[PDB]
Amino acid sequence: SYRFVTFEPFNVSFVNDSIESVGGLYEIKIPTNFTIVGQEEFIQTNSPKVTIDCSLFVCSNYAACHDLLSEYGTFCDNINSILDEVNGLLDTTQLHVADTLMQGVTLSSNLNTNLHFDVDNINFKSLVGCLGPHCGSSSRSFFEDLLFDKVKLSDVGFVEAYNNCTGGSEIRDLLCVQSFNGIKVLPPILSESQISGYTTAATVAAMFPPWSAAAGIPFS
Amino acid sequence: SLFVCSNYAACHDLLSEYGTFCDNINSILDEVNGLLDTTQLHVADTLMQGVTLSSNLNTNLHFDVDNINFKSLVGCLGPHCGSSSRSFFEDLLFDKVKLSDVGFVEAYNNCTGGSEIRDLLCVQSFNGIKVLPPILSESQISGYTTAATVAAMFPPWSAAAGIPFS
Amino acid sequence: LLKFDDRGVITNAVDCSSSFFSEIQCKTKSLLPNTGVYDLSGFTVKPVATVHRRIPDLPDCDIDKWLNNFNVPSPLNWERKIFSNCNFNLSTLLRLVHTDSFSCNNFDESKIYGSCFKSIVLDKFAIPNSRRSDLQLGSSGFLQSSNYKIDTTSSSCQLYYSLPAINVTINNYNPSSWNRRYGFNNFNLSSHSVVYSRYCFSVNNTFCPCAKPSFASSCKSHKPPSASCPIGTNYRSCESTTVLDHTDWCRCSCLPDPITAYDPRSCSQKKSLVGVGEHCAGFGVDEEKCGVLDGSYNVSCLCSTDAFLGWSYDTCVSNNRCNIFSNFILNGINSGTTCSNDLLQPNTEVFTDVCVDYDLYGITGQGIFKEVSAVYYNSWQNLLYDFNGNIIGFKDFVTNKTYNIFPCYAGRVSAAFHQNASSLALLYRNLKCSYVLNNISLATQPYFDSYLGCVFNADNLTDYSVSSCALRMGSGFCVDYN
Amino acid sequence: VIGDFNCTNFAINDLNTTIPRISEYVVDVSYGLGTYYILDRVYLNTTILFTGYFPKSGANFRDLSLKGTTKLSTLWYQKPFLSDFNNGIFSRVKNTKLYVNKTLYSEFSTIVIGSVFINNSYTIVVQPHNGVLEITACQYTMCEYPHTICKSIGSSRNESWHFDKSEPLCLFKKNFTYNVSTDWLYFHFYQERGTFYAYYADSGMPTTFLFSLYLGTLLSHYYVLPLTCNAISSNTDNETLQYWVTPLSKRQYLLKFDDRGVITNAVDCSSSFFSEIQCKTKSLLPNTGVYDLSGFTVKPVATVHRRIPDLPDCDIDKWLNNFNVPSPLNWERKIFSNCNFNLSTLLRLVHTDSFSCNNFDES
Amino acid sequence: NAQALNSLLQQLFNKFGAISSSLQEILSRLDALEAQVQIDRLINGRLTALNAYVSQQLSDISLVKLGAALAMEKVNECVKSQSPRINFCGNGNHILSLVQNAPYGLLFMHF
Amino acid sequence: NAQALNSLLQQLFNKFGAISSSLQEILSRLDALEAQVQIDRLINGRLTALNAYVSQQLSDISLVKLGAALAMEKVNECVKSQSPRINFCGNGNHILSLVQNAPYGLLFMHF
Ligand SMILES: *[C@@H]1O[C@H](CO)[C@@H](O[C@@H]2O[C@H](CO)[C@@H](O[C@@H]3O[C@H](CO)[C@@H](O)[C@H](O)[C@@H]3O)[C@H](O)[C@H]2NC(C)=O)[C@H](O)[C@H]1NC(C)=O
Ligand SMILES: *[C@@H]1O[C@H](CO)[C@@H](O[C@@H]2O[C@H](CO)[C@@H](O)[C@H](O)[C@H]2NC(C)=O)[C@H](O)[C@H]1NC(C)=O
Ligand SMILES: *[C@@H]1O[C@H](CO)[C@@H](O[C@@H]2O[C@H](CO)[C@@H](O)[C@H](O)[C@H]2NC(C)=O)[C@H](O)[C@H]1NC(C)=O
Ligand SMILES: *[C@@H]1O[C@H](CO)[C@@H](O[C@@H]2O[C@H](CO)[C@@H](O)[C@H](O)[C@H]2NC(C)=O)[C@H](O)[C@H]1NC(C)=O
Ligand SMILES: *[C@@H]1O[C@H](CO)[C@@H](O[C@@H]2O[C@H](CO)[C@@H](O)[C@H](O)[C@H]2NC(C)=O)[C@H](O)[C@H]1NC(C)=O
Ligand SMILES: *[C@@H]1O[C@H](CO)[C@@H](O[C@@H]2O[C@H](CO)[C@@H](O)[C@H](O)[C@H]2NC(C)=O)[C@H](O)[C@H]1NC(C)=O
Ligand SMILES: *[C@@H]1O[C@H](CO)[C@@H](O[C@@H]2O[C@H](CO)[C@@H](O)[C@H](O)[C@H]2NC(C)=O)[C@H](O)[C@H]1NC(C)=O
Ligand SMILES: *[C@@H]1O[C@H](CO)[C@@H](O[C@@H]2O[C@H](CO)[C@@H](O)[C@H](O)[C@H]2NC(C)=O)[C@H](O)[C@H]1NC(C)=O
Ligand SMILES: *[C@@H]1O[C@H](CO)[C@@H](O[C@@H]2O[C@H](CO)[C@@H](O)[C@H](O)[C@H]2NC(C)=O)[C@H](O)[C@H]1NC(C)=O
Ligand SMILES: *[C@@H]1O[C@H](CO)[C@@H](O[C@@H]2O[C@H](CO)[C@@H](O)[C@H](O)[C@H]2NC(C)=O)[C@H](O)[C@H]1NC(C)=O
Ligand SMILES: *[C@@H]1O[C@H](CO)[C@@H](O)[C@H](O)[C@H]1NC(C)=O
Ligand SMILES: *[C@@H]1O[C@H](CO)[C@@H](O)[C@H](O)[C@H]1NC(C)=O
Ligand SMILES: *[C@@H]1O[C@H](CO)[C@@H](O)[C@H](O)[C@H]1NC(C)=O
Ligand SMILES: *[C@@H]1O[C@H](CO)[C@@H](O)[C@H](O)[C@H]1NC(C)=O
Ligand SMILES: *[C@@H]1O[C@H](CO)[C@@H](O)[C@H](O)[C@H]1NC(C)=O
Ligand SMILES: *[C@@H]1O[C@H](CO)[C@@H](O)[C@H](O)[C@H]1NC(C)=O
Ligand SMILES: *[C@@H]1O[C@H](CO)[C@@H](O)[C@H](O)[C@H]1NC(C)=O
Ligand SMILES: *[C@@H]1O[C@H](CO)[C@@H](O)[C@H](O)[C@H]1NC(C)=O
Ligand SMILES: *[C@@H]1O[C@H](CO)[C@@H](O)[C@H](O)[C@H]1NC(C)=O
Ligand SMILES: *[C@@H]1O[C@H](CO)[C@@H](O)[C@H](O)[C@H]1NC(C)=O
Ligand SMILES: *[C@@H]1O[C@H](CO)[C@@H](O)[C@H](O)[C@H]1NC(C)=O
Repeated sequence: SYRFVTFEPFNVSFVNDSIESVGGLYEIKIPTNFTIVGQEEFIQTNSPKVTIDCSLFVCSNYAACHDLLSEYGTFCDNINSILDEVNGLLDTTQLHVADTLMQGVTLSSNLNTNLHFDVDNINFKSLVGCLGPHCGSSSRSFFEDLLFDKVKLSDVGFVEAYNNCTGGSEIRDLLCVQSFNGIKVLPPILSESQISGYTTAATVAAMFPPWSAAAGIPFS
Repeated sequence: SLFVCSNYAACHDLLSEYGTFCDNINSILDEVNGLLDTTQLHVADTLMQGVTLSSNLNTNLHFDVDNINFKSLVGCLGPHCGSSSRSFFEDLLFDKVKLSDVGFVEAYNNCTGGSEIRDLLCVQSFNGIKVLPPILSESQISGYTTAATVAAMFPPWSAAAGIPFS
Repeated sequence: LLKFDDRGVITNAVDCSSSFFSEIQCKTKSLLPNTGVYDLSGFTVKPVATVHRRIPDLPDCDIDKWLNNFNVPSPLNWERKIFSNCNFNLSTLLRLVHTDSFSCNNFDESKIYGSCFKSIVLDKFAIPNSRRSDLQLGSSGFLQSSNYKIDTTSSSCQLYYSLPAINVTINNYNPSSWNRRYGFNNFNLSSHSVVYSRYCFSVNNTFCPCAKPSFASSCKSHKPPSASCPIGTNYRSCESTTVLDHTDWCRCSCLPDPITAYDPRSCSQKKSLVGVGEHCAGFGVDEEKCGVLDGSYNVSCLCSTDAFLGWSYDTCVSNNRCNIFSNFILNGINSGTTCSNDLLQPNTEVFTDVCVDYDLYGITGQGIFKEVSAVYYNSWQNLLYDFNGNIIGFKDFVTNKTYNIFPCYAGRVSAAFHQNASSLALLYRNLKCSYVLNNISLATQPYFDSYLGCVFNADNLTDYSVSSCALRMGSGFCVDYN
Repeated sequence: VIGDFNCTNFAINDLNTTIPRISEYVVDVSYGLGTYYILDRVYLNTTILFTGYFPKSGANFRDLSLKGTTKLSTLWYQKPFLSDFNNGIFSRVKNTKLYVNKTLYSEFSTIVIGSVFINNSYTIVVQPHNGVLEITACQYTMCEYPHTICKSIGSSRNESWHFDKSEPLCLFKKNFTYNVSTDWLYFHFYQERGTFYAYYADSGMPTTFLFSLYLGTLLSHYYVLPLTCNAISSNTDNETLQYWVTPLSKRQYLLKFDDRGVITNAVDCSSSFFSEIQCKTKSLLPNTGVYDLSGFTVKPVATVHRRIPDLPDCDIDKWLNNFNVPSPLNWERKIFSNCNFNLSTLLRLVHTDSFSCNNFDES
Repeated sequence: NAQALNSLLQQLFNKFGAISSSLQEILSRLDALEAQVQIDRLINGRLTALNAYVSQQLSDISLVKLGAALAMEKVNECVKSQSPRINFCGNGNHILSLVQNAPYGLLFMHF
Repeated sequence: NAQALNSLLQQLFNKFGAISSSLQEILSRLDALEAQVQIDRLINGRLTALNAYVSQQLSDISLVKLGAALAMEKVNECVKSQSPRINFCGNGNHILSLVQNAPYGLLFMHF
C-alpha cells in the first residue's frame, strides 16, 4: 500500500552527441520544425477589504459590556485606524495598477468594435469586450466570463450575498452571521467592470492602429 | 500539547478553552512551512529552465577545457553521480558551518542515547520545538547546481547561450 | 465634548449621542472634521414587542410545607426532595419560613425571579452548634468531610433558617448497610441531639469481622472472639506466631481499632472521604471488642453497640430556635419546567417576522420567528441547536408548532462628510429604501436607491463622471459636494 | 454466592465442573454503538464534539449470558461472573425469539445491580415479561443461588430469585414496553454523584433517555442472572443467548448527524492515531496530507522512593499539649528537624477545632 | 480569506476561563460583581484575537502589495513592450504577452 | 535562528506573577482551587509569547521569500544570460557569474 520512495521532481534532458571538436567542429541539435504554445499565469493584485468594529464584535448590544470596553477604547481606535490605513494602501495600489494599465494608450473614434475584430487572421473576439458602440453597461470580455463564472465570490458576489441577507429562509450561510457580527467585506473603490474595460482598451490599442501598446507597428 | 502543558492533565484540561489559539498557531506555522517549500521548489525549478546535458559525459576525466579549472566547482566527477554530487568548492562551505539540515538530523539522532546534558537542541526538541528537514535535501540542490555549471561548460551550451565558454 | 478657549471659558459643546454628526464630532474630538467617510456602529434594531411563553397551570411546589416539617434529620442522614413541573414564589417561600441568611455561589439573588430551571434539588439537615463554622464554603471540617460535601463548581444557594424549639423531633438513622449487617440497632439519644460522623470507612463486599473458630480453638493466649459470618465472606487475617516468651501468641489485623491501627495497610477497613450527593460509607467497628467468646460455627456474626465509634453529638438549640441548614442545588439553568412566578407575566402568543425579545421557557434573547412545518422533533427532542451551542429554532410545548429563530439586523451606517457642508450623506449598505423607511427610521431628507444600498440626503444622478473624488463609497461610486 | 438467604438446594452440583467460557467481541463505535441522544438537543447535518459516559473503542465485549437446563453449578456465582460496576456499563442484548404454536415469544436474561445484595441496601432489578420491561429497585431478599425460568416452556424448576412475601418499601417501580419483534437491544447504565441513570434503545443503535433514580449511595457489582429454558438448548440446533457488556468511561466523542437527526457515525477521539486525526479534522474522511500528533511522553515503568532511615519521633503532640501555655506577648517557638511525623495522628490526638492554611493546602 | 473570517467568527465562542462563552448567559446569571471579571476575561481574549488578526492582515496585505508591484512591472515590461530580460515573462523563448482581468488580480497569457 | 529558539525556550521559565515558573511545584503545592489562577497566568503568558513568536516568524519568512525571489532573478539574469543592467550582478564592469550551493541559500561568484 504505502510505498516509501525518493522524491526527484526535476531532472535534465539528455542528448546523445559528442562533446569534442573533431575536425574543428562540434555537434548540436538545431531545431527544424516549430510551433507556438501558450501559458497562463495569475498574479494577485487586489485582496478583499475587511472592516471590524468593537461595538459589534466584542460587545454586541449590551450596556455593561460597552461600558467596560471604554477602558480599552484605545485598542479599538488603533484597530480601526490600522484597518483604515490598510484599506487606503489597497485602494492606492488598485489606482496605481489601473493607471499603469493605460500609460500611452490611444484609441480611434471611428471604431465600431462589433464587426472589425479579427484582422490578420487572429481572433480577438473572445479577448475584447463591449463589441460595438454600446460600451457603457458591461465591457467584460468572453474570455473573462469563464473566469468570473468559475468563482462566484467576487466583489459582485459579495454584494449579491449581502443583499440577500435581510429577507430569506436560510440560516446555514456564514456571510450573514459574519456581517451581523461586525465583520464585513466592503466592495473595492473600482468595480471589475471598469478594470475589464481598461484591459479591453489596452488589448484593442495593442491590436488596432495607432498601435500604442505594441510600439507603433502592426501586430503580426 | 508539549510546550504550554507538557504531560499534566489539569493543564491540558484548562488549555481546552484556548484551543482555538493552538489551532491558529499550528495553522499559521503550517502555511509558513508550505510557503517555504513552494519557494524551495520554485528555486529548484528555475535552476533548470533550458538545461540539456549529453549522455556521453564521463565527468571524471574531461573537467578542464580551454585551460580553465572547474574541477572544484563540479561535483560527482564520473558516472557514479548517485550518492553525493557535492562539489569540492561546497565542501568548505558545508564544513565551515556544522548546523545545516544534515547537522540538525545528526544532532537530533544523537539525542536518545548519550551522556551529555548541556546541549540545547535536545531540550528544545523535548519541549516541542523542533526544526524539520526541508523537502529537498542539499545533496539534490548541489547536484542541480553542478548540472547547471556543466551545462554552462560543455556542448550543447544551454546555460551560456549556445557558444563556447571562453 | 467640551471646548475651552485661552481664558478657560466653555465656548462650544457636543451631545455625543444626539445624531450621527455629533458622534463623528465626538470620535474625531473636534468640531470641524476633515472630509472623509466615517463608519458609525451601534445600529442594532430595537425590538417592537415581547413574547413570553410559560407552561400552563402546574401545581404548587409547597417548598414551605417540606422545609417546615417537624422531623428534621442529622447531617449524617440528610434528606433530599426533588421538585419538578411546579411553580414557586421565591419571595413568599423566603418570607413564610423564619430565614436568617440566604446567599448563593456562582449565582445570585436577583436572577431567580422570573427564571426557569429543569429541577430544584434541596437538601436539609440540622446544624450542631459546635460545628456551625464548618458549613462555610471551602472549609474541610468534620461536617464537610464525613457528612455533607458542598459542591463549589455548581450554581447553588445556601439557606439558613430556624424552627421553634418545640414541635421538633430529631431522626437519627445511619445509612450504612455494612453497619446494619453486623448488628447495629437504633440510637439511644435525647431529644434535640444531633449526631454527626467524624470518620467514614469503606470495606469490600466480602468483609467478615470475626475470627475463624478453628483458628480460635488453637489460640490460647489473647484468643479473639469468634462467630460464623455467612458464606462468601473472607474472615479476619488473624495469624499465630511465637514472641520468644510464649509458645503460641496470635495477633490480628487493625490493632486495636481501625482509627488508631499501627498497620493501616494490612487493615481491610480504610479511612475514606465522601463525595457530593453521597452519605457516609460507614462506621469503623472495633474488631477485638466485638464478637462472642468461644463461638464455634453456631452463632452468626454480631457486634456490640459500643463497638461502633467515631462520632459525637451536639444540640440545635440557640435562643429556643433550632437552626436548620438548607442547600438549593439548581441544575439546568434557564431551561426546564420549574419556573418562578414572582415576576408575573401573562402568556403571550408567538409573533412572526418581527424582531422581538423572547422568554421561551427560560431561554432569553431576541430574534425573528418564521414558522415552518418540519417534523424532525421526536417525543423527547424539543429544541434545535447549531453546531456550537446556538439556538436556531424550537418547537412549542402546547401548540406543537415548529419555529425558527433568525438573528435581527445589526448592520452599520456610513456617512460622507465635506468640510463646507454642515449636513451628512448617509449610506445604508446592501439595503433597500423600503426596509429603511418603515422598519428603521422615517426620512426627513431625500432618499434614493442605488447599487450599494439606499442613499440618504443625496439625490440620485449617477450619469456624470468625476475624475477626482475625496469621498469614495465603492464600486466606482463617489459622493462629491456642490 | 450473591445473597445470604437459603431458599432451596435442588439440582445443584459443585464437583469442580470447571468449564467457564467468557466470549469476546471487539467494540465498533464507528456506526453508533454506545452512543446516546442528548436530552433536549436536535442537531441536523452537523458534526459535534461531545463528552459523556461512553464505552471505549478497541476494547472487548463480554458474553455473560449463562444458560442451563436443570443443574445450578456453584461456579456461576463468583468472579468473573460477579463482575465490577465501578462507573457504569453499556449492554447489548440479543432478543431470542421462540416459535411455540406459531406464536412469537421474546425472552432474554435478567440483570441485577447492587452493592452488597441484602435487604438493607437497594438493588436495581431489570426483568422482561414477554415484551414488558420491569425495572424495579427495592431491598430484595434474594436467594444465595438465584434462578430465572422460561415463560414460554416451563423448565424443571420454578422462578426463585427473591423471598419477598410482602412488598418491601422502596422508591422506583415502573413498566416499559418496546417493539417485541426486534433483534438487538442496547442499554446504558451509569451512576453520577449518587444518582443512577439509565438509557434505552430497541430500534436503531443510538440510545435515548429512559429515567433517572436517586439512591444516595454507590453501586459496586452487577451480575447477569442465569436463565433456564428447554427449547433453547435443545441439541444446540435452536437459538442461544447473547448478553454483551462493556465498561463505561468519560471520553470525548465525535458524532455525525443526518438530515433526520439520527446519529450515523461516532469516533472515539482517543483510540488510535487515525481517530485523533479524524477528531482534529472534525471529519471522517480527511484530505491527503501529513498530520502531527502530540501527547507522546513515554510512560514510566517503575517508581523510586528515597527516604533518610529511621529518625526519632518529633512529639509535636507532647509539646502542643504542654500545660504551660503562654501569652501572645511572649509566644513560644520550637523548631523541628531530622524527625518524622504523622499529620493525621497529630491532628487526631489534640482536640482540634479548625486547621486551615494559606498559600498551601491540606492534601 | 474565507478561512480567516471563519476563524475570527469562531473566536467568539471561546470561554477564556469564563463560565460561559456568551454574554447573555453571564448577564443573566451574574449581577455586575462577579460578572465583571468574566466579562473582562472575554474582552481581553477577544482583543488579543483581534490584535493577532490585524497583525496577520498587515503581513498579508504587504505581500499583496509586493505581488501587485510585480504585476505592474509585468504589465510594463512584457505586455506593452519586450525588455531584453531572459525568462522574466515566461519559461522558454518568449514572444509576447496579453493581459486579461481576473478576480483579485490580472491574468497574463504568455505566448 | 538559534537565538530565537533559545529565547522561546527561556520563555518557559517565567513566573508571570505566579508562585512558581514550573507546573510541577504548583501542582504539588496547590489543589485545583488556587492552582487554577496560577496555571491560567502561566498559560496566558506562554500563549502571548507564542503569538509574538509566530508574528515575528511570519515577518522573517516574508523577508526570506523576498530574498529568494531576488536570488531567482539573479540566477535568471546574471548566470544563464547577461541582461544589460548596470551594477545589478556585481560592482564595476561585470563579465559573468557562476552559482554554487550554500547552506540556506545560493552562492554567486561574480567575476
Ligand atoms: C433480611 O435478610 C435476612 C438475612 O437473610 C433475613 O434473616 C434470615 O431469615 C431467614 C428466614 O426468614 C432465616 O432462616 C431461618 O433459619 C432457621 C435456622 O434454624 C430455620 O430453622 C428456618 O426455617 C429459616 O430457614 C435466617 O436464619 C435469617 N438470618 C440470616 C443471617 O440469614 C431476614 O429475615 C430478612 N428480612 C426480611 C424482612 O425479609
Ligand atoms: C492582406 O490584405 C487582404 C485584403 O484583401 C487580407 O484578406 C482578407 O483577410 C481577412 C482576414 O482578416 C478575411 O476575412 C478577408 O476575407 C480577406 N479578403 C480577401 C479579399 O482575401 C489578408 O488577410 C491580408 N494579409 C494578412 C496576412 O493578413
Ligand atoms: C585548441 O585545441 C587544442 C587541442 O590540441 C588544445 O590543446 C589542449 O589543451 C588542453 C587544455 O584543456 C591540454 O590539456 C592539452 O594538453 C592540449 N593539447 C595539445 C595538443 O596542445 C587547446 O587548449 C585549444 N585552445 C584553447 C584556447 O583552448
Ligand atoms: C404565588 O403563587 C401563586 C400560585 O402558586 C400565584 O397564583 C395566584 O394564587 C392566588 C392564591 O394562591 C390566586 O388568588 C391568584 O389568582 C393567583 N394568580 C395571580 C396572578 O395572582 C401568585 O401569582 C404568586 N404570587 C405572585 C406575587 O406572583
Ligand atoms: C403535542 O405533542 C404531545 C406529545 O405527543 C401530545 O401529547 C400526547 O399526544 C398523544 C398523541 O399525539 C395523545 O394521545 C396524548 O393524550 C397526549 N398527551 C396528553 C397529556 O394529552 C400533545 O397532545 C400534542 N398537542 C396537541 C396535539 O395539541
Ligand atoms: C470648500 O472650502 C474651501 C475653503 O474655503 C474652498 O476653497 C476656497 O474657495 C474660495 C472660493 O472659490 C477661494 O476664494 C479660496 O481661495 C479657496 N481656498 C483654498 C484654500 O482653496 C472651496 O472652494 C470649497 N468648496 C469645495 C467644493 O471644495
Ligand atoms: C418591516 O418589514 C416587514 C417585511 O420586510 C413588513 O412586514 C410585512 O409588511 C407588508 C407591508 O405592509 C404587509 O403587507 C405584511 O403583512 C407584513 N408581514 C408581516 C408578517 O407582518 C413590516 O410591515 C415592516 N414594518 C413596518 C412598520 O411596516
Ligand atoms: C438613478 O438614476 C439613474 C440615472 O437616470 C436611473 O437609471 C435610469 O433608470 C431608468 C428607469 O429604469 C431607465 O429608463 C434608464 O435607462 C436608466 N439610465 C441609466 C443610465 O441607467 C436609475 O433608475 C435611478 N434610480 C432610482 C432608484 O431612481
Ligand atoms: C448537508 O450537508 C452537506 C455538507 O455540507 C451538504 O452537501 C453540500 O451541498 C452543497 C449544495 O449547496 C454543495 O455545494 C456541497 O459541495 C456539498 N458538500 C458535500 C460535502 O457534499 C448537503 O447539501 C446538506 N444537506 C441539506 C439537506 O442541506
Ligand atoms: C408490569 O406489567 C407486568 C406484566 O403485565 C405485571 O405483572 C403482572 O401483574 C399482575 C397484577 O397486576 C399479576 O397478576 C401477574 O402475575 C403479573 N405477571 C407476571 C408475569 O409476574 C406487573 O404487575 C406490572 N407492574 C406494575 C407496577 O404495574
Ligand atoms: C525527468 O522528468 C521528466 C518530466 O518530469 C520525467 O518524465 C522523467 O521520468 C524524469 N526522469 C527521471 C526521474 O529519471
Ligand atoms: C548515440 O548514437 C550512436 C549512433 O547510433 C550510438 O552508436 C551510440 O550508442 C548512442 N549513444 C547512446 C544511445 O547513449
Ligand atoms: C512541422 O509540423 C507540422 C505539423 O506538426 C507538419 O504539417 C509540417 O510538415 C512539419 N514541417 C517539417 C519541416 O517537418
Ligand atoms: C440572492 O439574490 C442574488 C441576486 O442579487 C442571487 O445572486 C443569489 O443567488 C440569491 N441568494 C440565494 C440564496 O438565492
Ligand atoms: C552524534 O552522532 C553524529 C553522527 O550522526 C555526530 O555527527 C555527532 O557529532 C554525534 N554527537 C556527539 C556529541 O558526538
Ligand atoms: C406544638 O405542640 C404543642 C403541644 O402539643 C401544641 O399546643 C402546639 O400547637 C404545637 N405547635 C405547632 C406549631 O404545631
Ligand atoms: C437509653 O436512655 C435512657 C435514658 O437515658 C435509659 O433509661 C435507657 O436505659 C437507655 N437504654 C439503654 C439500652 O441503655
Ligand atoms: C477490595 O476490592 C478491590 C477490588 O474492588 C481490590 O482491589 C482490593 O484489593 C480489595 N481489598 C481488600 C482488603 O480485600
Ligand atoms: C436450604 O433449603 C433447602 C430447602 O429449601 C434445604 O434442603 C437445605 O438443607 C437448606 N440449606 C441449608 C440448611 O444449608
Ligand atoms: C414448583 O412449585 C410447585 C408448587 O406446588 C411444586 O409442586 C414444584 O415441586 C416446584 N418445583 C420445583 C421445586 O422445582
Ligand atoms: C419492530 O421491528 C421490526 C424489525 O424489522 C420492524 O420490521 C417492525 O416494523 C417494528 N415494529 C413497529 C411497530 O415498528
